[PDB]
Amino acid sequence: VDEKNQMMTTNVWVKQEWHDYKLRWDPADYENVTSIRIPSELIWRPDIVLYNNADGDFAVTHLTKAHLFHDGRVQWTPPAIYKSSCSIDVTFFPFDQQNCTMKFGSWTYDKAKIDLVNMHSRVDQLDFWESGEWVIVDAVGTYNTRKYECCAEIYPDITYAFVIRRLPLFYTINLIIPCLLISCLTVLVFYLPSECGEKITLCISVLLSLTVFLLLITEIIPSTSLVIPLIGEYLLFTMIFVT
Amino acid sequence: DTEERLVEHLLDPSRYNKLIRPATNGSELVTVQLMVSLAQLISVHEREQIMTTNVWLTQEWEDYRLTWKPEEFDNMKKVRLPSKHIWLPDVVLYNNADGMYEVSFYSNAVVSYDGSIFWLPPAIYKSACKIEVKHFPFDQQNCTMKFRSWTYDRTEIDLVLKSEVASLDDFTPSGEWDIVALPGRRNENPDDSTYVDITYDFIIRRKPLFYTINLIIPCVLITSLAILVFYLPSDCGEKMTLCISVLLALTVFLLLISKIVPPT
Amino acid sequence: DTEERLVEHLLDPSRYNKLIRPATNGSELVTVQLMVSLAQLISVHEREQIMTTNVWLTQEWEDYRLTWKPEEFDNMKKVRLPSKHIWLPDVVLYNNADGMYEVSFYSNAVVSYDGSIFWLPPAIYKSACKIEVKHFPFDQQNCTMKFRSWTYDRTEIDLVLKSEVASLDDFTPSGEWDIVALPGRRNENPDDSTYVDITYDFIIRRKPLFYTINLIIPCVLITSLAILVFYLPSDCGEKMTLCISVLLALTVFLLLISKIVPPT
Amino acid sequence: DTEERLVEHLLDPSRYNKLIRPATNGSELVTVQLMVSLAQLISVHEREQIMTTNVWLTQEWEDYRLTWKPEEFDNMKKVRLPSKHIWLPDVVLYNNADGMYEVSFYSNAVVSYDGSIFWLPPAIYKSACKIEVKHFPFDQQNCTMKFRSWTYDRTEIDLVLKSEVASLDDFTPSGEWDIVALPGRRNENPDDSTYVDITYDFIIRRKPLFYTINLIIPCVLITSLAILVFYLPSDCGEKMTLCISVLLALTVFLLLISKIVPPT
Ligand SMILES: c1cnc2cc3c(cc2n1)[C@@H]1CNC[C@H]3C1
Ligand SMILES: *[C@@H]1O[C@H](CO)[C@@H](O)[C@H](O)[C@H]1NC(C)=O
Repeated sequence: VDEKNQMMTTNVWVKQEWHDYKLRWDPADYENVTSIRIPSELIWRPDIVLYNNADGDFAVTHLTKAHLFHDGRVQWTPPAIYKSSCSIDVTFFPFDQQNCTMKFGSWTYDKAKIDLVNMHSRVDQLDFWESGEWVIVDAVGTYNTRKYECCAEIYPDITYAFVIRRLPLFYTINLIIPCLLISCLTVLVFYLPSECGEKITLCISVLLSLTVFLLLITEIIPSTSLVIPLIGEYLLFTMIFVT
Repeated sequence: DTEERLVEHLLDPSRYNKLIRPATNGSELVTVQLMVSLAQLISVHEREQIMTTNVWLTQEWEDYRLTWKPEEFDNMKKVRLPSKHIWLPDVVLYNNADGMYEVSFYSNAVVSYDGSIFWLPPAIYKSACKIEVKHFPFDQQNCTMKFRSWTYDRTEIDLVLKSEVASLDDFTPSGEWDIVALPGRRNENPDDSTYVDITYDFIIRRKPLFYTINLIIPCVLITSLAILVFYLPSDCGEKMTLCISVLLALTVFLLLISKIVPPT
Repeated sequence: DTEERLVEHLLDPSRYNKLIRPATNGSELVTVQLMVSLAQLISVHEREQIMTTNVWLTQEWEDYRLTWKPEEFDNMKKVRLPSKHIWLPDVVLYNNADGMYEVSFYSNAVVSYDGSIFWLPPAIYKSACKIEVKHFPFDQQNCTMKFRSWTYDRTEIDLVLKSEVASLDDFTPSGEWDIVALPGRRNENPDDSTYVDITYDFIIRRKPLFYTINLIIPCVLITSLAILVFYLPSDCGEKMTLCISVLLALTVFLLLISKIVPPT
Repeated sequence: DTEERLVEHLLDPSRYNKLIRPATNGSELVTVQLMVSLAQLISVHEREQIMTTNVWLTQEWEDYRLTWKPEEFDNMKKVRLPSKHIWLPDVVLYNNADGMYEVSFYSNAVVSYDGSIFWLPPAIYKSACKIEVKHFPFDQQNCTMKFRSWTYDRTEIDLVLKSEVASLDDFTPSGEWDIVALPGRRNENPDDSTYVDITYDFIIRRKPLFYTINLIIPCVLITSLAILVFYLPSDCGEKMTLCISVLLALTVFLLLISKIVPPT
């Protein structure tokens, strides 16, 4: 989950299954076989395009072999990487909770010729590999139709929503502990007596250390302009009161 | 089944050689009406001057050896042909970084009974646009996109704009950069006689909050201590620390503003 | 000369077919015996938790419709075949970062006259592995490497091991990281009964000299001056310089061990 | 015209199956002679231990079923052929970092009427070599190159050298790294007997001026101020500034010298 470029790259296993009508036979006549496995360049397959792409394949491209049943029900699970684009809101930087989406749909057939029906409303996580930094709260998929600008038919699509939190202990122990720890040194220089000759050493060192912490926290957040992060407003008000 | 007999009839490789162009009547032009439609501006990259966009490029033209009588095939008006199996004029970018010239997907194409072909593939495109840097961070950039044909010229194909603006109703907010206008022009050259292209001009503007809060405010707070070492009496023995540290914080801020902007 | 006659006899498409598998006598399985052989640890990158290796994987199975008598063909026990025009099992990585699943080259397969087929391609692989960091940098990592089948499962093929370590014969030594042990296990799920995998584990010890010289010696030489501001007398006016310089040097070392180690 | 009749005669795919090897009497060998001609040494990268070079390697071998009777084809001694359609002996790298194994152009091969085939493709290669750094920056580095066959072995093809020192008169000079000596020799394993390779050694030397000027002179000019602090009087109030700033400049130089050298 890349916050400077606002991207999300996942490794996912797309499961599709459908019917046809010419790929059917009688199992009693061909020595009692039921199911075969033919490679997936030789049949029809539908065209499923991620609409939300940013530096993405825009379709599956590994082409795993397909399972065809006697009755014409075929099924197909090709794996893919996908590089989706989402919008990052960051106000509570220490304990964030983001919402990043995906939008699958068919490219050039409409609702009176092809039709998506979502199967299970969860995203199936029976072999998630535990990434450590982020945990999935929720992962749902909502069915949608939309009418576009070109053509007068309507088009179905399925929008997946991913609600993920950040486990916050690493940025707690490495960023707001030294910032909040040198932030209690700002009010101290008035206690120091003025014939020591050591006051403006302390004011210059506190001002330059908060300036280094603000110019290092401008790396990790994206450069948006709808919000400001709540740590950056505190660092700006502390720099105002130090000067 | 009748769709199968039509798709077998239309792409007979004895009948249909896809390397020729559909000229009739003693070398008329074919007219490729294109119009482009944005999806999202992904990123404007100031340091290497690359604008990455994601765009849909609707091209439609006229063919003449892909027709049928619709009574003979039980009232089809409109079929789908696997794209790149038919003829297509190569319409690409021309100001390109990284050498990806053609489109990214090669989807299906929708053939009527007229011979009119419709086509809409997507692309991600990386154009190389020239950054105005004077009023940073309040500036107003202007980036270009130039679509030319790739292998043909002006006596053979003929690009025609469809509508004067690029479309924008299938787009999401780009956040940091907002749009002002998107005109599109057809340039022919009067002198060359073999040169048509369609150039769009994205005119964008930076939302100036974030670079103000993280750059202009600590620069103003550091340069407000420029005039202050004269008001400080000399017997403390601390003038040198204040003016030396003001000059060092000022030169570190000059090098950071030197590493954001491009080196033009 | 006769080897061309043998390749013409075996891969005839009337006699041989590619898309089916050697299963007769009422759905027998086949046994794919696989074992890997290491070449070099290229890199362990802690910052994105990834590991790049260079693995030959050696597969043997038994394909029954590739046989001849060698007296007809000049006492040949052994030929080469192109690796696309036979059957393959499909064995890939399962926990792969960046999507590149299968092997690199498809090198040639050595086919005997029993039908027993020996085959080894080269591959590079970028596996993901959970970095255990508490004793940094004297640590001992544990990086997994899984292998499953891709299209088939346990009621059609059956993976089995050869020997219980990976072969370390062509392992050139690496420099930074040093191996300790490489066990190999076969796992199987008893609630599903349609699942095999063969997983290798690599248990790696880091040579500790480099990060000691750059990070442990200046950290102990800076934290040995923490309790020394008190013995300094108050007349000289130098307590603030020593204690402020110790606090800023410890914050700079805390941000360097922030930027190296993974952000779990 | 007659050359065109000859090239249709020679590469006829009923006559000439590509992926067998040219031998006639009960498995006799073929001899592949090779030598290496350098073009330039581009870079030696010390952070990741990788040498990038430009090298044309010349291979010549001897086929038998590329023969014509040259007074039938109107006194032709020497044709060119494209090298995707004849046999190749596979000669690759073997210590290769970043995983490109074949050559980069696949140029034409010159075929004489005897069958002796001359071939010279160009390549760039990213070889891996082990940088030793004790006498930095005056050292004498050593980087090797293995050429090994890829799908064959010692009882099938046999790599013979031609010149003990590889060719160096097409060399552009390299700026930093001058070349001292460059031999090459044949290795063969006395207990394995399925192993031939030809290894070249490159013995390169730094030119030491630029690293002396930038990292020995400011290092010595900083570290001569270690002994200075005892010659201050104590009453000035300026001891701790000098010795604290000397310690922080020294640890900055230790980290930058440790960013140049490898983490071996
Ligand atoms: C025919 C050919 N291409 C199309 C592309 C698209 C649509 C309709 C098309 N109809 C909209 C629906 N899906 C992708 C875009 C938009
Ligand atoms: C250079 O390295 C090779 C490989 O270890 C070795 O055979 C050779 O003796 C070395 N020569 C010198 C001069 O270091």
